[PDB]
Amino acid sequence: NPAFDMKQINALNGHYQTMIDNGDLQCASYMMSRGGEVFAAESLGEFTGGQKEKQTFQLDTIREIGSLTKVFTAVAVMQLVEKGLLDLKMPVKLILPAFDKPGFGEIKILHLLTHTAGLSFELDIQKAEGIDLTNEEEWINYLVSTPLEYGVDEAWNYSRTGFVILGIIISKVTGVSYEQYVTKHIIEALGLERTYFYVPDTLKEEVCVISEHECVQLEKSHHPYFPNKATSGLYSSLRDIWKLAEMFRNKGRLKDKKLLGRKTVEAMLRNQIKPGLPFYFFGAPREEGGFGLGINLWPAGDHYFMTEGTFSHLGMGWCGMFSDPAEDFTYVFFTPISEFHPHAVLTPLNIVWAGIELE
Repeated sequence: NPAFDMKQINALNGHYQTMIDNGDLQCASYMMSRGGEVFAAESLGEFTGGQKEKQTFQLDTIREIGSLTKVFTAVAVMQLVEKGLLDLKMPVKLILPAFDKPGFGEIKILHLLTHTAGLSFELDIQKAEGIDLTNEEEWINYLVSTPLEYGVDEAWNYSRTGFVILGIIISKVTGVSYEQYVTKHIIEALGLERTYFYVPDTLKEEVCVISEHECVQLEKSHHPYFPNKATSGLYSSLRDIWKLAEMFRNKGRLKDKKLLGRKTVEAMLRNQIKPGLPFYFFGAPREEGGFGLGINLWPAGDHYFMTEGTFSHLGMGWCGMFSDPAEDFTYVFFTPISEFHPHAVLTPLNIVWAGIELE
């Protein structure tokens, strides 16, 4: 009825379990659905941050989603476009007057959402002495004192700072904090039950941590060097990231809950990058690839088994959200691991899509 070859579930479980058994990572979990109905989900392994004995990784374990936070930021921006409070062709300087200067004055909201604003990947916090980088105005002023790496619409260059700026813009036009906005209008609005910018004290013991850094950050109430958590920092769960992916696949709604109109989602899932633009990632050139309004359209097609049109975002940590509208199919996963490893993060997608059968 899901029309899925369950021998591929056995293969998927053994793949993750083998990496766990060999010490490549501590734990892994996944959730997969057809037509909005989860038919396979599993959690494997155990976790420890180093300070207590290993704990079983469960399907409802809370885990930081890293880069996947940017997808929440993208939805928030687009909700404000639906309200008429933002237009993607607005120059950033219209909202943040510090951008009213050469170079920065050409950046439009659309550029930030598509990683084409010319911003570098990161800001060097080591050179911000005497600046409180958790203060919005001090962070913006530091940002605009640092040279742009490219002009606008010259390159796709994945940028953390682009989405911090989007968080500030969200706060400025709504009159609440970025986190308050997303919590009300996306997290609560979609019925996400284990998703938090800051995990309640009573639930912190149910959070997967695999390193000293993660333990320390779980106890903090702010991001260490950004004024918001719009680029990274959300904690979530499989089911909640599954709901987010399904919301996109269903073009903006999940049963009775509606976050976006269908025409808005169609725009978000359409390639927005000028063809021929070079792609850079963390300094290195990357294969061209479609990119939507904060949503990745690669990997898809080509030698992958995911159908062209599959949309996704990976999250540092690592985790991932993949949804293939042509097969009514969604796969979300957590592979907590200290360093990206394609055998853990990407190769399992082959196993999964190879099990899809004709409905």
